[PDB]
Amino acid sequence: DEIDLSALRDPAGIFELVELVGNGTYGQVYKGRHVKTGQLAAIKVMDVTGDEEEEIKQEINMLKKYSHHRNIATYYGAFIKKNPPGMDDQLWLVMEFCGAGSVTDLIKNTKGNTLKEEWIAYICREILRGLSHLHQHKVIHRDIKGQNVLLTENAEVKLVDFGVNTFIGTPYWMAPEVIACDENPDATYDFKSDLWSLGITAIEMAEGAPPLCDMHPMRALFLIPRNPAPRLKSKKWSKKFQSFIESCLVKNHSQRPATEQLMKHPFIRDQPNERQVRIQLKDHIDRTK
Ligand SMILES: O[C@H]1CC[C@@H](Oc2cccc3cnc(Nc4ccc5[nH]cnc5c4)nc23)CC1
Repeated sequence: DEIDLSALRDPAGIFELVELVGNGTYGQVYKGRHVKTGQLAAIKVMDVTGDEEEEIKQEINMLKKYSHHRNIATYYGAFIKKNPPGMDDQLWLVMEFCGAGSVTDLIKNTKGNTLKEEWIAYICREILRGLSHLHQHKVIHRDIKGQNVLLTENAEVKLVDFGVNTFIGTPYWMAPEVIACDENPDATYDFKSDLWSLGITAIEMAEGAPPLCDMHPMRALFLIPRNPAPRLKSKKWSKKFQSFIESCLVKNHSQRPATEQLMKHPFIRDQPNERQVRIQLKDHIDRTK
């Protein structure tokens, strides 16, 4: 938007890098520390170059505008570490540090690598709330999966890496309308594509991995448009959970419920143990030391 990257402070003495946490949407992400308060913060480092400049301006504008929601990891600020001419400046995107890691981590730190329904129901609702916040502002998340859904040390659920030329990513969370082919040459991301990705995530939570994980990515990409919508393997799960999976995973996107419809789904509303589910989560998080 109206952002000037060269009028940004150097992170020197204001923020510093502690340890690496992982990789994100075009950039590395560190556990950072606020120098004069010792408070933790997530820091995404990106190299500022040709193409990427105006793209950087938009994510910053985006994060400033829409991250003040309780299910969106919050933007703290931005800094440029200016490097010699001819070279790429380093941009530090400073954001709220969700110390419990991703849902993917949660899954692995749970024995058998599956979560309770009550747990899954809580997380999906929170994820949806964040999605509803985004969609209202005409923002598509584009990358919903257990890796981008973070938990805080108070078991709050936050979304990261949203709304941001010839590579193909991992297919397993992609919705049929996103996969370009003969029957569908004009493939673009819809708000309802996020809702499909969420459905996959719910299985990711219920099974430790998404549908078609035991398959070559190119073959999975090929099968997703054609195969019937993925279902829960076991029949152990309640009927409301199975219905919610059916609702999320409607192959034809025109026939797929909108964000607000899924919000009203009984598997989302009927959460009497909400307060309880959160405590179970916070304890399980502490337990990890
Ligand atoms: O998971 C992905 C999520 C997207 C990327 O990093 C983030 C991007 C944006 C903001 C973030 C805030 N807090 C954390 N905190 C945090 C702590 C421990 C983790 N272990 C595994 N991911 C962990 C994320 N990460 C963030 C890369 C990691």
